[PDB]
This record gives sequence, structure tokens and C-alpha cells, in this order.
Amino acid sequence: KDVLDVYIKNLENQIGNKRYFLKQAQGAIDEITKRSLDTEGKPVNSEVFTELLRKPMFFSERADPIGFSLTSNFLSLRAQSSSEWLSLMNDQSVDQKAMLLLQNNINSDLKELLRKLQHQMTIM
Amino acid sequence: KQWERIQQLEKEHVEVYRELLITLDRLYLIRKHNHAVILSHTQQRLLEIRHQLQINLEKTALLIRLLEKPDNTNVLFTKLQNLLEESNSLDYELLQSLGAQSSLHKQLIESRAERDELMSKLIELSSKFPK
Amino acid sequence: KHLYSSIILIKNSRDESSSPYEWCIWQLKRCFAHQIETPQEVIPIIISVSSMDNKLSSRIIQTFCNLKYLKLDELTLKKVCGGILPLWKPELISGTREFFVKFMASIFMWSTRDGHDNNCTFSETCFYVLQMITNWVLDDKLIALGLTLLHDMQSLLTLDKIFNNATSNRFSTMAFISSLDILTQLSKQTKSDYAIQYLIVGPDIMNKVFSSDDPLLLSAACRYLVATKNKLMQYPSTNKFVRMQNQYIMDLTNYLYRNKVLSSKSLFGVSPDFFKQILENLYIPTADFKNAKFFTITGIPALSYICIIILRRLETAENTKIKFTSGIINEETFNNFFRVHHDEIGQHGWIKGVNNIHDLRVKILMHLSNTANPYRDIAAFL
Repeated sequence: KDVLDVYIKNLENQIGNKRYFLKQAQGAIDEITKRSLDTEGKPVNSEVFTELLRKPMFFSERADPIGFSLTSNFLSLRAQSSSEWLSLMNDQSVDQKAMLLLQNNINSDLKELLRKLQHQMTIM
Repeated sequence: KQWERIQQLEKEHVEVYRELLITLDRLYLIRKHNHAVILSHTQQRLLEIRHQLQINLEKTALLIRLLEKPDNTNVLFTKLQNLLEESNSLDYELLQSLGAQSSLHKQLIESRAERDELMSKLIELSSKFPK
Repeated sequence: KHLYSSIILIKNSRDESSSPYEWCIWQLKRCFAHQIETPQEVIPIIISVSSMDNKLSSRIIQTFCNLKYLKLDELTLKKVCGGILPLWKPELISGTREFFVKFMASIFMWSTRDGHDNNCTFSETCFYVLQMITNWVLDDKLIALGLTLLHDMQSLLTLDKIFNNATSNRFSTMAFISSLDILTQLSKQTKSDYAIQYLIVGPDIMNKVFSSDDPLLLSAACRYLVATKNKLMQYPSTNKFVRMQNQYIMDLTNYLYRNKVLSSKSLFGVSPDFFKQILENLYIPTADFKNAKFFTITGIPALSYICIIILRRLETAENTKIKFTSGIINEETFNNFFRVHHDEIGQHGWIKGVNNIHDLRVKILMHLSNTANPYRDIAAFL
């Protein structure tokens, strides 16, 4: 009942550190924007952007409540959404199997109707 | 009791990670050129599948160093064993429901291909009907 | 008792303001505004009277759409679009592609922004339009509409406020497997009358889906290639369009069986030095660490959970022997435990997997395949 009480603070420290990294990086987003306000900037050409798909960033640092993190926020939502989507699919299947009877009895009555009307056409 | 704290702090933690791993990579393209930050849906995908693949690679740093040695860690083993045993609905109770819905749809259009031509031919035996 | 909502239609003629056609559309304009009683016993009369009455079903779609009524209830236009939309035909053949794209973009800008919870509002409408596309492609004369609406339907499903690992809700993924098996049912069918451009998804909206975390849509993307391998063999594959699925087969095989994934070329296109600079900052520092880790994620052959839950059930129902002592298999844990730890003791209590790992995958890969229950996932070698 106490290991989770330490896991709480191990979560709190690193979520605060990631918040502070995000605030500093977002404050350094607009650093070279004030030098010349252009705000379109088309050339992101392939000779230099292909370098960016070769080096990552923001590694972990062994305290790691980012490890268990990603599973208890994925494999709860997947199971919960499946247990709702079965309910909606069975509701639609029940209503369409209700509609197949109500509009397959009609295709008999109209056939035997135009049969007797063709008889009255033949007798004129 | 003391798991909804885990779930809500958990979702906030995942969202902060997800936003930081995008902004900290756009900062590189800010610093490399002068201003030069637009990119369209041709190369947005090439920047996005990598951030899919890196977080998916960090996913498999548990199933080799946490679920080899069968411990009895209260917060971190039995919940992962009770809950990753789930997603057991992937077979017949969800896959062939998608088959059965199409198998109902096929009969439902077959029972209209009759009725449409049936009424379009039943028109011509009611204006032909004299007075 | 249940025919004089049809003989009253046949009495004068169709395609004019008769008794039922005014009545049902007045009930639809009454049911959105919450002053009338709740429509759960009014909309069955609507879905009955509007099944295939094409001169009327081409008139609810052009009226009750495009956000002008959507924000009012939305708990019943979804049901209407479950009703009429699987039964429709076009006759204004040029004025439809410029309508459904606008309609579902106006779905999407309200679906995932306010409320911040996809509570079954976007993807069921995509599933219903995707059900309509079966009705369209089954006939003739308008498949060129269908296999042009389908591609930007999939390119609208794969925006990443829906599909990825932060929050998923699954409503992308089975809608996508419907969106791909409609195309493969178009693929397996005879009487080829279309160009190859219509039926290959392309590396911008399929290379992102194939790297997901749920097993069954990876099985659907396997089912695509195992069925579209037919009929693409006839076209000359000398670098026209078939290069794309050569890339896709030669990284799926490099991913799930042929473990040469580290020092190969650009596997998804990610230039795999990314792997050499992401493997070298993670833990459990034992020797077999390059080939053990990056092989699978959450469900297919080596590093998974479905492997051991099929293997432990596999050997508890053949020879009740010493059970497995750990969790997920690897290249090293199975070796360094069940060879130098149960060499003589517990020798012949196994499933005749006499070799190491290279035959341990095969004695479940010939178990997923032949017994027709779990999946059909056999694109390992071929």
C-alpha cells in the first residue's frame, strides 16, 4: 500500500520536469521570429530536412514512469471502447433484422397483387 | 480509491510527452534556418511516423525488463498482468461481427433490387388501366 | 394494414408532393427540434418508408447535412445516416464528390474539437458512408466515383487526433479494416475493368497505419497483400506502380520474420540510424539486445503477449508437463533458461521443438494458420 505512494512522487517529479522543458522550448520557439517578421517561410528543402529524420531527441533518464505510463493510458481505453462498440453494432444488427421481416413480407403481397391485377387485365 | 489519481495524472503525463516531442522537434527547424517553418501534408507524414515509431519502441522497454522475472510488485506487476491479459475481444466476438453486418447488408440490398423494378413495372399496369 | 403506405404511393405516381413524401420529411424537420416526443418510435416508420424510394432518398441527403442542423441534436442524424445512407444511388453523377468530402470535413471539424471526447460521433458516419460504397461498387457505371471517394476517405481518417497511441478509442481502426476489406473484395472479384491506380492505398496513408499497436488491423493489412498479390502479377512490375508494394512486402517481411531489421536500408523510410541512436539509450544491458528488442510490440510473433498466451495453452492441452517459467519469449530468455537450465531435467516434455527459437516460432506459426480461429496472418516468408 506504500510502493504506489512513492510511485506518485516519482510521477510528479518527471511530469514537472517535462512541463519545464516544454515551457523553455516553447519560449525559445519564437526566438528568431522577432528579427524579421516574415511568418511564411516556404523553403524547408529536402537537402537539409532529410537530416532531421536521422536524429531523435528527448531521451529518458532511468527514473522512468514514462514506461508504465504508456500502457495504462492505452490498454484501458482500447478495452473500454471495444466494450462500447459491441453494444452499438448489436443495436444496429437487431434493428436491421427487425426491418428484414417488415419489408420481406411486402415483396410477397405485391407479387400476388400484380398477379390478380394481370388476371383482371386479361379478362378486361 | 487510489488508481483514478494514477489514471488522470497518467493521461496528463502522456499529453505533455506528446506535445513536447513535437515542439522540441520543430524548434530544430526554427534554429537551423532563419524563419522558414511551413511544411505540407507530403512531408508531415514523414515527420509523424517517426514519432509513432519512437514511442512504439519505448513501449517495448517493459516487456523485456519488467515482465521477465515474475515478481509480485503490487502497483506494477499484478495490474499489468490483469490488464494486459485483456483485449481478448479481438477474435470472433468482434471480428466476424463485421462479417455478419455485411452478410445482413447483402440480403438487405437483394430485397430491394426486387422491389425497385417491381414498382417500376407495376406503374405500367396502372396507367394502362382504363377508366 | 401495412400496404396502404404503398398503394397510396402507387395510386397517382411518384416524384411529386404526394401524401407520404411530405409527411416523412415534415417528421424529420420536427424531430431535430426537441419539442416533439423522442423519435425512437418515429424513425422506424421513417426507415421503413424510406428504404429504396430513390426519388425521395435523393432529398433527405441534400437537406439534413452540412452542420446547418447537426449541432441541434446529433443523436439522431447518426441514426438517419445509418438508415438511408446504406441504400442510395446517384444520378447527378458529377455533383457528389464535391459534396461528401465537404460533408465529412464538416463532420470532422466539429467531431474532435468541442467536448474533447469522440463519443461515437465521427467514425460511425464514416462506417456508414463506407457501407454505402459497397452498394455503389457492386453495380456498374459509377465505380469511378467510388474508388475516387474512397482514397480521400482514408486520407481523412488518418489525421492524428484520432488514430495514435495517446488516445485511440478504436473507432479509427475497425472503420479502417472495413475500408480495406471493401477494396480487397473489389480486388478478388472477377471481370477486371479498372486501372491499377484505384486499388493501392499508397505510402502516405498506409505506411502510418501499418505501424500501429493493435494486432487485428495489422492482420487486415496482411490480408490486403495476401489477396492483392493476385491480379497485380499480370501487370508488368518493371517500375510503374508496383514498386510501392514491393517496398511494403520487403519491410513487412524484414519486420516480422526476417530479423535483419537493424542494419538494413530505410525500412519504413526512417533511415535506420535512428534505430542505432534509439536502442543505445535503454536498459537491461545484457548481451543479446539488438535482435531481441525490436521485433514486435503488442501481439504478433516474438515480442508480444499473444505468442505466450497461445503457447502456454498450446502445451497445457497436449502434454501436461513443466509449465513455462517467465513471460514473453525472446532470442535470449528462452535460450539461456530452457537450454542451460533444463538440459537434462525436463528434456523430453516439450512439443518436439528440438531446436532453439528458429523452430519455436514455426510451431506456433503453423498453429495460427491451420486452425481457423484466431486470425489469418501468414505473410512471413511469402
